[PDB]
Amino acid sequence: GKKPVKVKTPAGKEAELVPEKVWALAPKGRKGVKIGLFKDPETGKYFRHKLPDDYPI
DNA sequence: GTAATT
DNA sequence: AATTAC
Repeated sequence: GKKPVKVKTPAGKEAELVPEKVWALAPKGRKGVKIGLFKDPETGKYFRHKLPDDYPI
Protein backbone atom coordinates (compact mmCIF):
# COMPACT_ATOMS: atom_id res chain seq x y z
CA GLY A 1 0.00 0.00 0.00
CA LYS A 2 2.25 2.77 -1.40
CA LYS A 3 0.87 5.42 -3.87
CA PRO A 4 -1.83 7.98 -2.93
CA VAL A 5 -5.46 7.69 -3.97
CA LYS A 6 -8.07 10.40 -4.51
CA VAL A 7 -10.89 9.45 -2.18
CA LYS A 8 -14.08 10.85 -0.74
CA THR A 9 -13.81 10.77 3.05
CA PRO A 10 -16.82 10.06 5.29
CA ALA A 11 -16.44 13.61 6.66
CA GLY A 12 -17.40 14.81 3.16
CA LYS A 13 -14.07 15.95 1.74
CA GLU A 14 -12.14 15.11 -1.37
CA ALA A 15 -8.67 13.98 -0.29
CA GLU A 16 -5.43 12.37 -1.51
CA LEU A 17 -4.62 9.69 1.02
CA VAL A 18 -2.33 6.66 1.06
CA PRO A 19 -4.15 3.46 2.06
CA GLU A 20 -2.97 1.46 5.02
CA LYS A 21 -3.86 -1.79 3.26
CA VAL A 22 -5.13 -2.65 -0.22
CA TRP A 23 -6.56 -5.90 -1.55
CA ALA A 24 -8.81 -7.40 -4.19
CA LEU A 25 -12.42 -8.10 -3.25
CA ALA A 26 -13.78 -10.46 -5.85
CA PRO A 27 -16.19 -13.39 -5.77
CA LYS A 28 -15.59 -16.50 -7.82
CA GLY A 29 -16.92 -15.94 -11.33
CA ARG A 30 -16.79 -12.11 -11.21
CA LYS A 31 -14.24 -9.33 -11.65
CA GLY A 32 -14.93 -7.59 -8.31
CA VAL A 33 -13.03 -4.43 -7.28
CA LYS A 34 -9.88 -3.38 -5.45
CA ILE A 35 -10.42 -1.94 -1.95
CA GLY A 36 -8.30 0.32 0.26
CA LEU A 37 -8.42 0.77 4.00
CA PHE A 38 -8.03 4.48 4.91
CA LYS A 39 -8.04 6.64 8.04
CA ASP A 40 -10.02 9.88 7.76
CA PRO A 41 -7.71 12.74 8.84
CA GLU A 42 -10.80 14.83 9.74
CA THR A 43 -11.90 12.33 12.41
CA GLY A 44 -9.42 9.49 12.82
CA LYS A 45 -12.16 7.09 11.71
CA TYR A 46 -11.41 4.15 9.47
CA PHE A 47 -13.19 3.69 6.17
CA ARG A 48 -12.88 1.64 3.01
CA HIS A 49 -12.88 2.94 -0.51
CA LYS A 50 -12.67 1.52 -4.01
CA LEU A 51 -9.37 1.87 -5.76
CA PRO A 52 -8.96 2.41 -9.54
CA ASP A 53 -9.02 -0.87 -11.43
CA ASP A 54 -5.25 -0.56 -12.06
CA TYR A 55 -4.13 0.43 -8.59
CA PRO A 56 -1.16 -1.86 -7.84
CA ILE A 57 -1.90 -4.44 -5.11
C1' DG B 1 -25.02 -12.74 -1.65
C1' DT B 2 -20.40 -12.85 -2.77
C1' DA B 3 -15.32 -11.93 -2.26
C1' DA B 4 -11.03 -10.14 1.92
C1' DT B 5 -10.03 -7.37 5.42
C1' DT B 6 -10.08 -5.52 9.90
C1' DA C 1 -20.53 -3.95 9.22
C1' DA C 2 -18.37 -1.72 5.56
C1' DT C 3 -16.31 -1.50 0.80
C1' DT C 4 -18.31 -2.37 -5.15
C1' DA C 5 -21.07 -4.22 -8.70
C1' DC C 6 -22.73 -7.99 -10.72
